[PDB]
Amino acid sequence: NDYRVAVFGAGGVGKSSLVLRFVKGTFRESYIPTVEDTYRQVISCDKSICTLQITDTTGSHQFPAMQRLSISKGHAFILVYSITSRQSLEELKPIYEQICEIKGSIPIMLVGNKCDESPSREVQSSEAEALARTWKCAFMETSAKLNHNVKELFQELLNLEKRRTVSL
Ligand SMILES: Nc1nc2c(ncn2[C@@H]2O[C@H](COP(=O)(O)OP(=O)(O)O)[C@@H](O)[C@H]2O)c(=O)[nH]1
Ligand SMILES: [Mg+2]
Repeated sequence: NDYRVAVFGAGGVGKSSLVLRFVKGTFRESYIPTVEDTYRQVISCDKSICTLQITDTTGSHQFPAMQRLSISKGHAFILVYSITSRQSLEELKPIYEQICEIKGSIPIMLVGNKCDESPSREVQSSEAEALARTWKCAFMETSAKLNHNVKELFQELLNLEKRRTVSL
């Protein structure tokens, strides 16, 4: 019916911004906290058309049940951190663990956002690449602000899907 992608990460890393750049083409400098939003986009699925549903989650820890349900229903996951915050990278570890616990063949992308702020970088790409290796997932850096690697993010994620032929 649909192909479901969920986006996780700490508050302020750019989850909403990556999703909005991809789906709507827009960017805002203002921070607007999210509870849980979803967006649909028409994509190709096998020799037919379906929707991609993207779930933009919260970085609040106050909704653990909601977060577990979002993991359960997702087909593919994007784990976002900010290259300017080592703490935001560390905060993805428990999320990765919950995906493994609940899912027990799953596209997963580790994404270092805000790569336009390389001068204030705290997480070197080499370190995030090492983590992605241990997690056996893909890695890339993005900038929602610059529209750097935003289309590529979703293209690469759907290309990792081998249980279904999904593309943009
Ligand atoms: N410099 C820069 N700022 C960004 C980027 N992506 C998001 N932001 C900003 O970071 C703040 C949090 O973005 P938001 O999308 O709401 O993050 P979320 O809390 O993870 O959903 C906002 O002020 C955005 O303008 C980016 O790629 N570069
Ligand atoms: Mg948000």
